[PDB]
Amino acid sequence: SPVHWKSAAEIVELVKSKQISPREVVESTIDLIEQRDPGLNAVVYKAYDEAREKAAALERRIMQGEPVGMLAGVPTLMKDLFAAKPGWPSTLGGIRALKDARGAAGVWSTYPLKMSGEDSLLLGQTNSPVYGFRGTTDNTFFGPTRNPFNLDFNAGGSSGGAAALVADGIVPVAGGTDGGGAIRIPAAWTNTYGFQPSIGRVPFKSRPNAFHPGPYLYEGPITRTVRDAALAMNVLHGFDRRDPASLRVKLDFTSALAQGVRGKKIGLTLNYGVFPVQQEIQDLIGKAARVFTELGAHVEFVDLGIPYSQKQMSDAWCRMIAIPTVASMQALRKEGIDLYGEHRADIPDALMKWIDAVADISVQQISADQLLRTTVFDCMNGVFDRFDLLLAPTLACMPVRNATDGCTEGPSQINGEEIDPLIGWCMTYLTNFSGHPSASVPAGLIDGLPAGMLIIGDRQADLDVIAASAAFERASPWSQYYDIPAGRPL
Ligand SMILES: CC(=O)Nc1ccc(O)cc1
Repeated sequence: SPVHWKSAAEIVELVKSKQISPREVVESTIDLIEQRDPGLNAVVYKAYDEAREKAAALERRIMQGEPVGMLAGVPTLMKDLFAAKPGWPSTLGGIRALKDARGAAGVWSTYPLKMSGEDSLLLGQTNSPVYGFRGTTDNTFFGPTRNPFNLDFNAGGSSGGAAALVADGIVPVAGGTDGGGAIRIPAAWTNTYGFQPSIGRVPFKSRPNAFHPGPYLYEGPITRTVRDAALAMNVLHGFDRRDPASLRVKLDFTSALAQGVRGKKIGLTLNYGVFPVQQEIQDLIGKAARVFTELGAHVEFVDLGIPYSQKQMSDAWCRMIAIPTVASMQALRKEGIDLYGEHRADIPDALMKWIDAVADISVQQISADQLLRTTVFDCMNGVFDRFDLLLAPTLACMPVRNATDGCTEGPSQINGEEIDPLIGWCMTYLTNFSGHPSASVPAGLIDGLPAGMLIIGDRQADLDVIAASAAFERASPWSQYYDIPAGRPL
């Protein structure tokens, strides 16, 4: 294959130097998807002819010396969760009742708009759980997205299809969305790099309600290299007056790749003082943290002092996400797609529990959750009063086995403590409360399966996160572990 395992940086140079046509990039990527995706079950929509059309036009511009974009010829896919691209489907993570829906003219999600704007080629959409409402990827319409490191296990979620394609070498970058960790969760379970930007760094369009009570929502890349993530972030970030959090700031993310971390003060936590975390993960992260000490950074353990239990916090997150989920379900029912009645089977019971719970949620309850959120925000800020960076495990547990009922979920206990199987073990959701940028960096393998370390920066310190990530990547590479999916039976 001319493109299998090639980086985005490599493909851009192959295309711009005219070593390979955009046409061949598309046909070769299609070959890989048809050959390798049957096992992964990561792709839920194929836009092959559209990509072929775009490649023909890109090829003409290249041969004629007309202007081309920063990501010219890079193949990618977007996530099927609140997906908006004209003419494309949007099933909200495998809701069968929505299978015939198609995007209206002029309405775009950020990832497909901006990536295609710089001449990346969109080949289709990737699998997500229903309404993104769990840290695994499975649903009863498309099924589970499986882990390239072991297909008996789940890829993670909700951006599981995105991470699976990237970890299997099929595309160098894929788009994720993140409301409780969905860029970072599947990255951790698949040995890939998931970058969740500062709130307001990448435009997020929430309509009809831009002022909803949900957590911070992000769009961001999943890649195999930090450089590819920096390139994608150069495209994705930027001012958009229609996002009420948007930052009117221009950055060069590639400028941070060679910065290093010498002299940086780094805080370390193994469980944020409140989560049950599998011991093997704690040990791996303790080792990973010491990589920064060899690089000239000063690392020490920190206590965030979070006064809430992890169950209180996951319950609050579920209610926060459920309110806009309910708004969507009510809107759909008004347009003739009734997920409460006729198509109730399309909604997982675990989700409907929260849908029912917030149907007439009181202002007192809304307020209590906002107070919790504020407390977590301030606990995070307390760290960045004194430290440059915070390190933690991305997740409290290793990948789970796929179920056969379309409802793969996480564990309901870790170390004998009860934990919410949908999101409780996804410690990532703290930054959806707080707004800080963070990235999941591959920390190694435990019994042949990947585990991630989360690097968190100060508010708007995206470049610090990139700098630390690239430094770690150099000193503690993870690319060798791709030998496992590269050699898997097809
Ligand atoms: C795990 C997670 O982030 N889920 C999720 C992602 C996007 C969204 O809009 C709602 C929920």
